[PDB]
Amino acid sequence: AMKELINPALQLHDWVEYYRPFAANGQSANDSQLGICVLEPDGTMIHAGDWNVSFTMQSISKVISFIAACMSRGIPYVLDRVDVEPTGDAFNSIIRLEINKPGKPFNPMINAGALTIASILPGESAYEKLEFLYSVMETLIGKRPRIHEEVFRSEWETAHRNRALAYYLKETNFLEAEVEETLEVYLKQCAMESTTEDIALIGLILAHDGYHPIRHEQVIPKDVAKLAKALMLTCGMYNASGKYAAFVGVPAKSGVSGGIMALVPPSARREQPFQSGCGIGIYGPAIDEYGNSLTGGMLLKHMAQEWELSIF
Amino acid sequence: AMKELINPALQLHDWVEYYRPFAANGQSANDSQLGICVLEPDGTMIHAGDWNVSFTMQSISKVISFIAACMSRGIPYVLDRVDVEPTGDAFNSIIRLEINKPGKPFNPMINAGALTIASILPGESAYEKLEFLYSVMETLIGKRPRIHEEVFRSEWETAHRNRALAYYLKETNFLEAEVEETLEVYLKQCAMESTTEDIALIGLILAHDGYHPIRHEQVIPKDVAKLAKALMLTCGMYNASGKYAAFVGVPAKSGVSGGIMALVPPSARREQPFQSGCGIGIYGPAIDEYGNSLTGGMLLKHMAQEWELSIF
Repeated sequence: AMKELINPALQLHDWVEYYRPFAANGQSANDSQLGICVLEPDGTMIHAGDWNVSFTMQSISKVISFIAACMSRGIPYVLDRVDVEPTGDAFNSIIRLEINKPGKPFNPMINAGALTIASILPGESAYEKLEFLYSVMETLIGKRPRIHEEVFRSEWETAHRNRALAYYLKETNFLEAEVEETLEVYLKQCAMESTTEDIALIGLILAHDGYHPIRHEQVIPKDVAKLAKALMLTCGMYNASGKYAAFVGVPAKSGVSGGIMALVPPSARREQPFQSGCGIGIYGPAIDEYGNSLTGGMLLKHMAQEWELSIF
Repeated sequence: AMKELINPALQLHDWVEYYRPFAANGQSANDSQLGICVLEPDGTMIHAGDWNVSFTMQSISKVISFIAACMSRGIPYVLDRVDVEPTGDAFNSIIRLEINKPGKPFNPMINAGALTIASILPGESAYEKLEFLYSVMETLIGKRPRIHEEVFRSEWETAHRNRALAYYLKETNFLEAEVEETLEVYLKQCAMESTTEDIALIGLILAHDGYHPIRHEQVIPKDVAKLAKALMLTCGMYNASGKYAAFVGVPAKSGVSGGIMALVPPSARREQPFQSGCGIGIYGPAIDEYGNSLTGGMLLKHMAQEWELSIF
C-alpha cells in the first residue's frame, strides 16, 4: 500500500499524523489535509496521507513553464526578459517593477517573472502557448494535464493583483504578448491538476538533471534542469527561501493551493535513505504568510533533518 | 611548484592568464592581480597567479564572525537578532532597516546583519570580542591573524555608511553593544589579512562540515558549518547570489577587496577532480557593481562549469 513501483514509509505515516494538526495555524486563502509521495530512480515509491488527492499546481507550474520557455527560446533569450535574483519581497509584489529600472522582473518564480515567462512561450495565441506547455508536461508525467476549469474561472474573475503586474510589465516592455493572452496562459497553467505523485515524478527528473529514470530518456536539457533547481533553491519559496535553504536545504517549490515539489540530488540524501536521490511531492492546503504550505513545510523540514537531505 | 601540501594546475594557470585582462571592466575603489588556491582533504593544494599575495578579508570575515557568534551564543540566540533571508538589495543598503518593522537585519552577510553579529560576539569591549574572534580564526588557519593597521585606519575615518547602519540598528535595538565599539570590531575583522591559501583552508573546513581534514578534529560544530554554507549560497554574493547559484553553483563569499572564498562538498564535484571536495581561495582586486571580484568571479564560474562543481 504505502510502498510500490510506477522504515521510511512508516516514519512518513507517523509524521503526517503528527503534523496534520498544525494546519489550524495556517489558512487556505479542507485545511487539515496532508499528503506526501517520495519517488526513487528505480520506481520505488512511498506515500502517506492525502497523497492521491488532486489539487491545482498553482505556482509549481512556474517551474515547468520556465523550463518550457528555456527549451523553446534558449536560456539567453529568457535571461534577457527575466533575471534569477531573489527579491526579498512577497511572491505577488509589484514594487521592483517600478523601482528597479528598466523594470525587468527579478526572477521567474515570483508572479511578475512567471507572467513574463508565460508571455514568451512559443505560440501566436494563448491556445498555442498552452499546447506547447502541455506537450512538455506530457513528456514529464506521461499524460496531458487536466485543467480544473472551476478554479480557472474563479481565479480569472478575481486576478486583479496579477493583472496589475501584467499591465505594468506590458508598460515596461517585459511581456512578449498581449496582457489578456498572457493572463490566460498563466492562470491556465496554475489550474493544471496534479497529485503528490505527479510532482514527485517531476522532482525526480530534475534531481537527475533532466533524465527521466522511468523512461530512460533525457527529457529536459541538463543545463536547463540545473537552472530550474537553482531557482527553486533561491526563489522557490519566495521570501522564505533563505529559511528553507538554512533549515531544510533541499530545492523546493510551493503553490498557494498547498502543494510543494522538492527534490534531492544523488548522494545528497545520506548513504542510507534515498542514496540515489528522489523526487518529493507534498500537499497541505493550509498556507502561511509567505504562501507556503504550513504543515507541508513542517513535514519537509522534518524529513530533511531526520534523513539528512540538505545539499549543504 | 603549483601543486603541494599545506591538468588542474595547468588549467588554472591557463585560466588565470586568460581572465586576468578582464579586470579593466571593474575597479578596486595591482588592479589586475588574479590568484587562486584549491585545497583538498589530503592536504594537496594547487595554485596559480597571485595566490600568495596578502589582502584584507573584508566581508569574507563575516562568515567567520557569524560562525564565532553561533559557537559562543548558540544558533537560537543569533537567529533572534538576525534573519537568514536575501534582501535583493546592495550589501550596504539601509532601506529595510526602516521599511521592514521592527527592523531586524535580513541576514548576516549584508553589512547590517554583520554589524549585529559583531555586537553579539562575547565580550564587554571591542578588544574582548575581537580576542574571541581571533581565537576562533586561529583554530581554523592555525595561526593568530594579522591586522592591516593602515587599512583599518582608513576604513575607520571614512566608514560613514556603516556608522549610519550601526546607529540605525542601535535605534531599533538590534545591536547588543555600543556603536563605536561595534564599528571597531567590524572594521578590525574586515582588516584581518590572508592569502588565497588561508581562505581556501577555511573553505575546505566548511566543505567538510566543520571538520579540519588536516588536523583531524571538529573545529566548528557541524550544524554551524552547514548554516554558514547555506548563507554563503543564498546571501554570500549579495544581489548577485541568484546569478552565482544559477551559473556557478557552489557556496561562495566575497569581500570588496577582491577576495572570494568558495567550497565544494564531497561528491558534489563530479567523479574527478576533487571528488572528496575542496576549499577555494580567489583574489581579484577589480570588483563589479555588486562588490564582487570581476575576474575572480569569471574564474570561479569557468572552474565550476568546466569541472561540474555545481551542487544542484
